[PDB]
Amino acid sequence: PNPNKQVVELNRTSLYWGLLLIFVLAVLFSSYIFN
Amino acid sequence: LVDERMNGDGTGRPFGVNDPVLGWVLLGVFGTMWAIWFIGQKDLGDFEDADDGLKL
Amino acid sequence: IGTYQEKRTWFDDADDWLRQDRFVFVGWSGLLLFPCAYFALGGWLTGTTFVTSWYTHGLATSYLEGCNFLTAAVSTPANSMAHSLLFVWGPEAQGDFTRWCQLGGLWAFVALHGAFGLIGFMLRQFEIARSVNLRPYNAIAFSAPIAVFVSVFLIYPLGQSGWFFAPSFGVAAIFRFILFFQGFHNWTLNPFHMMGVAGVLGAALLCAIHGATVENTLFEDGDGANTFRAFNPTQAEETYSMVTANRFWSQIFGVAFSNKRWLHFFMLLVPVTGLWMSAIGVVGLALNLRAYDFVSQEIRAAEDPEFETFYTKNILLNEGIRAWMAAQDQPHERLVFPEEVLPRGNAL
Amino acid sequence: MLTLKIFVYTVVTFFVCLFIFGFLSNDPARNPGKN
Amino acid sequence: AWAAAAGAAGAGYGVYRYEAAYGAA
Amino acid sequence: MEALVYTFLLVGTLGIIFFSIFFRDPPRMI
Amino acid sequence: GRDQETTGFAWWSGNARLINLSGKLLGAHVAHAGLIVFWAGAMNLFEVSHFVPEKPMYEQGLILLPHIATLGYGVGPGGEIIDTFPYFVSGVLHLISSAVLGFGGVYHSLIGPETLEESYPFFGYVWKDKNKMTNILGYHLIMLGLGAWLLVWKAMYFGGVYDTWAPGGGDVRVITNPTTNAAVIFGYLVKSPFGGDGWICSVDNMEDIIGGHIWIGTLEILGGIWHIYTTPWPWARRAFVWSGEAYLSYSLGAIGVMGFIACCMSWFNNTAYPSEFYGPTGPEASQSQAFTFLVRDQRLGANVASAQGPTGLGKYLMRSPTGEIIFGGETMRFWDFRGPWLEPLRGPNGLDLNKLKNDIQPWQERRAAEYMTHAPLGSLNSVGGVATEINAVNFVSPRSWLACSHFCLGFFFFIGHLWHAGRARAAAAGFEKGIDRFDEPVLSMRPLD
Amino acid sequence: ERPFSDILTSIRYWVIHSITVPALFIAGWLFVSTGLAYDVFGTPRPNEYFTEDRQEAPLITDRFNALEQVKKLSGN
Amino acid sequence: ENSSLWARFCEWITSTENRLYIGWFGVIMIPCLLTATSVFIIAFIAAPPVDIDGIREPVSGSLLYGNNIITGAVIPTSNAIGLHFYPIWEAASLDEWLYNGGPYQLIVCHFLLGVYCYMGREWELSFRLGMRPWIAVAYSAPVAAASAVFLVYPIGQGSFSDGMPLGISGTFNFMIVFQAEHNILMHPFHMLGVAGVFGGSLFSAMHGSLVTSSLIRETTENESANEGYRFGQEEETYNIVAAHGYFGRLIFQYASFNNSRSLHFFLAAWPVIGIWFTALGLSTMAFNLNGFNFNQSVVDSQGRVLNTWADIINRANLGMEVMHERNAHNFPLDLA
Ligand SMILES: CCCCCCCCCCCCCCCCCC(=O)OC[C@H](CO[C@@H]1O[C@H](CO[C@H]2O[C@H](CO)[C@H](O)[C@H](O)[C@H]2O)[C@H](O)[C@H](O)[C@H]1O)OC(=O)CCCCCCCCCCCCCCCCC
Ligand code: CLA
Ligand code: CLA
Ligand code: CLA
Ligand code: CLA
Ligand SMILES: CCCCCCCCCCCCCCCC(=O)OC[C@H](CO[C@@H]1O[C@H](CS(=O)(=O)O)[C@@H](O)[C@H](O)[C@H]1O)OC(=O)CCCCCCCCCCCCCCC
Ligand SMILES: CC1=C(/C=C/C(C)=C/C=C/C(C)=C/C=C/C=C(C)/C=C/C=C(C)/C=C/C2=C(C)CCCC2(C)C)C(C)(C)CCC1
Ligand SMILES: CC1=C(/C=C/C(C)=C/C=C/C(C)=C/C=C/C=C(C)/C=C/C=C(C)/C=C/C2=C(C)CCCC2(C)C)C(C)(C)CCC1
Ligand SMILES: CC1=C(\C=C/C(C)=C/C=C/C(C)=C/C=C/C=C(C)/C=C/C=C(C)/C=C/C2=C(C)CCCC2(C)C)C(C)(C)CCC1
Ligand code: OEX
Ligand SMILES: [Cl-]
Ligand SMILES: [Cl-]
Ligand SMILES: [Fe+2]
Repeated sequence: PNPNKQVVELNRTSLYWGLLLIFVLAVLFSSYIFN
Repeated sequence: LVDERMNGDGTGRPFGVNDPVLGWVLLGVFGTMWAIWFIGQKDLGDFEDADDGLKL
Repeated sequence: IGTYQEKRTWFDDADDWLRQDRFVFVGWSGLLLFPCAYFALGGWLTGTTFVTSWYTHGLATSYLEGCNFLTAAVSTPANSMAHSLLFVWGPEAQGDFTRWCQLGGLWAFVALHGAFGLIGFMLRQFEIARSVNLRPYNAIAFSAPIAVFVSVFLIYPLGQSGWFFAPSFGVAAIFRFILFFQGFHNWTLNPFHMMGVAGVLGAALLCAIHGATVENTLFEDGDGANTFRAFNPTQAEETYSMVTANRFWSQIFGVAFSNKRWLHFFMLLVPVTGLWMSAIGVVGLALNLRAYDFVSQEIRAAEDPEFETFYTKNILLNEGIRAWMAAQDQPHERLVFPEEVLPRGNAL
Repeated sequence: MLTLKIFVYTVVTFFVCLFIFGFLSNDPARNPGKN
Repeated sequence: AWAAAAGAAGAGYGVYRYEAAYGAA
Repeated sequence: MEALVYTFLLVGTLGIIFFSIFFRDPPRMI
Repeated sequence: GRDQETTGFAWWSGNARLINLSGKLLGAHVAHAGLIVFWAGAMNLFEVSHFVPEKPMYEQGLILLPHIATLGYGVGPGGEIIDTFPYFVSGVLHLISSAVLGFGGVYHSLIGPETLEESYPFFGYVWKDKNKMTNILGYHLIMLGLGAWLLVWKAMYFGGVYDTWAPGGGDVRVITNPTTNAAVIFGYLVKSPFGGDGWICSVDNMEDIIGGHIWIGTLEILGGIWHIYTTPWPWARRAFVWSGEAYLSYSLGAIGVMGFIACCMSWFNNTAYPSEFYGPTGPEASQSQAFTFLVRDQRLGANVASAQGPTGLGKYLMRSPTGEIIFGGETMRFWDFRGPWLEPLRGPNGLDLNKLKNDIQPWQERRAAEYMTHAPLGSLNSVGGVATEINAVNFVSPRSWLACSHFCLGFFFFIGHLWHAGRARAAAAGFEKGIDRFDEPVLSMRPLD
Repeated sequence: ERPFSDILTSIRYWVIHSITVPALFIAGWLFVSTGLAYDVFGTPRPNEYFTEDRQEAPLITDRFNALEQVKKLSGN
Repeated sequence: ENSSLWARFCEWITSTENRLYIGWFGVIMIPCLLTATSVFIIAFIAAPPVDIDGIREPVSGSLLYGNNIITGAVIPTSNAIGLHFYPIWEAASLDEWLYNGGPYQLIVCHFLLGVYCYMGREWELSFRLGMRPWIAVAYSAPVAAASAVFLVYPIGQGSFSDGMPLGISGTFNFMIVFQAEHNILMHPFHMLGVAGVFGGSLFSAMHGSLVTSSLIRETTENESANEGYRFGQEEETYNIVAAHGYFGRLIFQYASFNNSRSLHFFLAAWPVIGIWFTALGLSTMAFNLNGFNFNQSVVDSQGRVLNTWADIINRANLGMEVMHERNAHNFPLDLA
């Protein structure tokens, strides 16, 4: 019965920013990771 | 010679045509679509009097 | 005061005079900003005008020498001073002002008072936002110019062999530090600068678009052709159609902002994330942890004499920058290159 | 190659004549603002 | 309507039509 | 092999662009 | 004068106050046309005063004197300047005419009537009157048409113009046979703009230039008479905006292309812009270098045909991608360069190396060596080499100033097109002041657009 | 009080700033034209860059003994 | 019905109810920028190597020829072609087109003709939505800078091989070679362009933070503050007086913009004018005007050269130009 219970929300525009961010970083950095 | 070219790289041809069918492409496609615009000109307004544009 | 009513000490008599709504706000931070920022600007304008760089660098950098605005600078100390702070009471200068200027100690005068000036300016805008009772986002954005300044002017030379390889405070002097990082660090290729470009050059896009989207979706709130007159900052309604602005870009670019608060935070976010990433790359270059080489394309281009990319062209251009400037860029090395040992293409 | 050139000149002049006769087909009246 | 200097006569109200509620411009 | 990984990261980025336009969360007015 | 609240225009857009003020707008243009003639008088006499005869015309930073030299006033064979007094008369006749244009420009701006509609009905105009606008358009085409016949009369009858392609070297040549063939004249216009064509920047002789101005002179006299006696047809009512800012934006997009054309005209062409007066072109100086070291090394005992470069293509002579024997090096890109010093060495099958091993003339290597040290690269403070060059000479080519100024002016006037054509189309539609806030047209559209 | 436009238009501003402002410009003119700027800041005059000992650029090359070395590099 | 075939096509092209607006500029833009997009992706992945320099050494730029995302590029056209027009049908084989840099000139011709029409339909939808027009004037500044690198600088230098390569590391080569030949850093129009993107990044963070720091309390601390704005609400979600009255105490009171409409004009005009200059600066150096050359400017008595920082830039400049295009030059002056 913790009164400090919260929920996380993530709308689809934040999904589209998040998925883009980890693919663009994978487009960027993996050229260096595969070297 | 060795291969086959079109040989028009620096020849300065009018609209870049060298087979006469290319000029009829230019007139056919312009003429087909001038005619579609001309027949469809009855839906664009009859701007017949003198003060009949988008003016200010 | 404090809802318990103590008697005011001399602090409260000093706090209300500093936090006074006069013409220029001093505040408590102004005891740190205004002495330091006046001496960074005063040190830069004196050093570019009068102070030589003939001993630290072997090259003239003042207006009194013959330089103009582009080529004059307050140049870094020699590589023989290592990371010496070059206090005028220091072991190198030893009280003499006219030799402290010749030893390049006026560089570290500007760099240290500029560094504590940036602390004084960032504390200024915490202090004003607590007076005005706003949110502190103007200061948090200024963490990124402090992230750039500390990582380039302070953190980078501390990892190198001295304050020599710091940027000198000038126009053409920044430009060689820029050309130093291409030739030596291959700093365009570093993916932290790539995130730094996309932040800086993407905030310039957001500045130009949000400025033009607002200015072209304005409501007709006036009669005349000057649309700047049809505004009062105490109005409760938006001055431009956000709904028209959304439908415009959702059909031009396909994706538009629908939230005005997310837009202006995204304008906040892009230049700050861009500069913090680029500051990490200069931290990496302080240790010479470069993103210099793709080793899989160096092994191939050395085992195949016809494999040329624009990458291997860039590696050859950096060899040109390194050998042709370092007889004059690094005079402490005292390296003489005979003209037949420097790299050279055909007929140039 | 000439078959490709005839095709591109049919294609490009199709879209250029859409452009030209589109603005001749009463573009300035396609405003929402009435006078 | 007072017919401003590029044609395009003004649609009724003057400059900053919220002066009645806000008082300035 | 890595070129297969490169194109998958480029196709995957162009996939998110396609979904962010044609399957965006639509802005509800009022 | 006039203020803001009586117009709705601030001080920074106050020439827009005199849109519907016909007389004030007339004095605005006549005083501005005074400035164009005043600059052309003042900068001419500035260039006459600073002309030094023991230096080339292109070395001295002269951009207006090569235009009067191209007409053939005061030039000799080979581009030698005979006298400078014909350049002085052109400077004074503009500097005196600028006071006359300056007077009536100041007159109609201050004393003359604000709108000349009710008192002077011939000069009066409303912007929406499509007859009167074509009437004024027809008057000025006849002025442009008769102005184009001044170049034809000066080339055919009044002493001739400078032909840099003349037999015996370049001098002033009366153009007795201008080319009036429509297949040749209208063949430049439909030519591609790319390499080997250069749209109308490759016009290679003065007979096409003068014969082309016969065509542009007659068509503008005929097209002026056409617009005086006609009104725009109903399809033209349907396509255009009929405001004064629209007519400006139509002129701004037309003149911004013309700035781009004269940018590439002065950079590439060396017939209407002779190299004796304007200096070598970009292609001319790069081809002059390969010609200079080809003559330098034939005399030092080397077969320049059989000489293989470090890449294997040929150090001095290589083959064009269409099969012409051209100069080797990075100047393979400028192989379609033609020059009056180079074309005597060129046969059908490209350059003729039999003609080029035996019949290099001493005047050709004089001139090509001049063009190599006057390449159109410089600096902004007029240094005169590559960016890696010390302060030795004082040179930026006029072609480098004429192209760079007129790309920038051509770029901004395309921006001025996009400004005013967007505004005049929107101001005629009614929403140039903003969204109406009562009927916002997005609010009457279906969402999920 | 005094909002930056009743100062610049006041004549008492210009009965001060037409005397102190030119005498401060001349004070800057004479700080350099009397050669004192070359002495205070230690910038070398155009006849002081190269002594007879060296004909090259100076090099400080010593940390704790730089104070008397730059006296020897300058030629004093 | 009464409406013809062409009239129902015009009401569909100019329809504001399409998801992506087309317009009459979009009947040019869409088949242009789908042509250049399709041939970019195929040539970035699978194009065979390209003789960029015209000296019959090919340069690889494709993922299938041993490149990654950074070093891959669509290589510019051959130097032997120059400014000549080289479509597919002017080649003998398709592989000769691929060898001579043919894909580059097809991308660049369709990309430039597509961004001129992207700018055209940003005007057009503004006119269809009842907007004021000049978002297109703001987009003319990246259009001019794209036009400078792919069209105008090749026109001035006389070859599309001097155009910008279509890739990441190919761009970097284009910048480094540019600074050796033209000294772009010492050019004032590039200096103004840097002031436009450093100012435009300052002002994006400045205007972006003052609005964020003036948000009216609408939500709790358990939900983002971006929830406090509703799309389509007519009230104004932040305090402009508190934002203006904060930047007023930060430096000066009359150094701020109390007018939010005047604020957003300056917010648009600082990057756009700055990029307008660096697009022209690149286009003036296209004609070899070049950057300031202060080399051997400071000279002491007895006529001897004192170096400056510009002389050190020259040592970095002439290191690149003795190494760029290292086999092209048979002659000592890089006039091309
Ligand atoms: C190497 C070569 C390369 C090619 C050549 C390249 C260069 C070509 C440049 C040529 C010049 C082009 C200029 C064209 C201007 C068109 C302007 C226009 O919008 O023009 C608009 C006007 C409109 O005219 C008016 O249009 C009106 C429309 O009426 C309609 O609507 C009315 C109400 O509005 C009434 O209801 C009426 O009953 C109804 O009919 C009226 O009919 C008027 O009578 C009529 O005068 O058109 C007109 O004046 C006539 C327009 C000019 C003639 C067009 C000919 C097109 C080509 C024909 C050949 C085709 C060949 C096909 C080959 C097939 C095999 C392959
Ligand atoms: C080529 C430049 C040019 C020209 C020809 C004009 C012309 C004009 N402007 Mg514009 N203007 C310009 C640039 C120009 N302007 C610029 C750059 C700005 C922005 C600062 C403006 C801002 C502006 C505003 C805000 C307004 C005008 C107005 C006017 C008109 C009335 C002038 C008047 O009453 O002044 C009276 C001023 C004077 C008499 C001062 C003396 C100036 C004289 C003319 C100088 C002549 C010197 C010359 C050497 C004389 C030679 C004489 C000859 C015999 C040799 C006039 C037609 C007004 C308008 O629209 O009218 C309805 C108006 O309200 N202008
Ligand atoms: C547009 C056509 C044009 C062209 C091609 C030239 C070309 C030339 N001129 Mg001429 N000139 C022109 C217009 C032109 N000028 C005009 C309009 C004037 C009247 C002012 C003159 C007056 C003039 C004189 C008096 C002299 C020349 C000289 C020269 C030569 C060298 C110029 C130089 O070093 O510039 C250096 C480069 C610049 C000054 C850059 C100009 C950039 C401008 C200032 C825009 C800057 C942007 C800025 C942000 C906008 C400002 C406004 C903003 C603050 C609000 C060169 C042949 C000289 C010469 O050779 O004489 C024989 C010479 O003595 N010109
Ligand atoms: C300053 C010059 C000028 C101006 C502004 C006008 C303005 C006008 N003219 Mg006039 N005209 C002029 C000179 C001028 N004219 C001259 C010199 C002639 C004699 C040749 C004519 C003969 C003339 C006739 C016979 C007619 C006009 C008409 C018109 C009107 C509409 C024109 C239009 O929409 O074209 C739009 C142009 C097109 C749709 C053609 C397509 C253009 C594309 C780009 C292809 C062009 C190919 C061509 C061969 C050029 C190739 C090179 C090019 C790429 C640079 C407008 C009022 C019409 C009108 O209403 O008048 C009563 C009309 O019927 N004009
Ligand atoms: C012959 C061309 C022409 C003509 C007649 C007009 C006429 C007009 N314009 Mg347009 N305009 C033009 C070209 C033209 N413009 C171009 C090329 C541009 C793009 C730059 C614009 C951009 C423009 C804007 C943005 C606006 C106008 C406006 C106006 C109106 C009032 C302008 C005024 O009072 O200026 C006042 C003059 C000034 C305030 C001084 C400006 C000086 C600038 C800083 C340049 C300084 C010169 C400098 C040496 C050039 C450096 C660049 C160089 C490197 C090339 C009037 C209808 C205004 C209007 O009411 O719209 C209808 C308006 O808001 N114009
Ligand atoms: C092939 C392209 C290139 C490959 C790219 C690979 C990487 C892709 C990364 C992005 C993945 C998707 C991110 C999240 C999308 C989202 O949440 O949409 C939300 C919308 C919800 O809208 C609502 O959906 C409702 C249906 S329902 O509620 O979902 O049942 C519907 O009724 C309503 O109209 C609608 O508004 O989803 C849909 O409309 C349909 C369901 C989408 C299912 C996910 C697809 C996963 C990708 C598979 C593609 C093939 C991969 C293998 C081959 C390469
Ligand atoms: C309206 C106005 C304006 C404008 C104005 C103008 C633009 C004017 C113009 C004017 C002009 C345009 C003028 C001119 C003049 C000229 C003159 C006055 C001349 C004279 C001449 C002479 C004097 C000569 C001499 C000589 C000789 C004979 C030879 C030798 C040399 C000499 C030089 C000596 C302004 C903007 C201000 C503003 C608003 C108002
Ligand atoms: C002198 C000379 C010459 C000649 C020339 C000529 C003869 C010219 C002419 C020219 C021409 C003859 C030109 C024309 C032009 C035209 C144009 C450029 C057009 C434009 C168009 C437009 C602009 C349109 C638009 C639109 C559309 C699209 C549709 C309709 C409507 C609108 C408006 C929308 C030569 C070269 C031989 C040589 C040198 C010198
Ligand atoms: C360092 C030092 C010191 C001393 C002193 C000082 C701190 C001083 C300051 C000083 C200063 C604080 C100075 C200032 C200066 C300024 C200037 C030098 C400015 C100039 C300006 C100009 C040159 C401008 C021009 C122009 C322009 C560009 C814009 C507007 C217009 C005109 C044209 C006018 C001390 C003891 C602390 C300690 C040791 C170190
Ligand atoms: O193309 Mn790309 O970079 Ca105008 O310089 Mn010569 O060419 Mn080439 O080398 Mn250096
Ligand atoms: Cl070469
Ligand atoms: Cl290279
Ligand atoms: Fe905003």
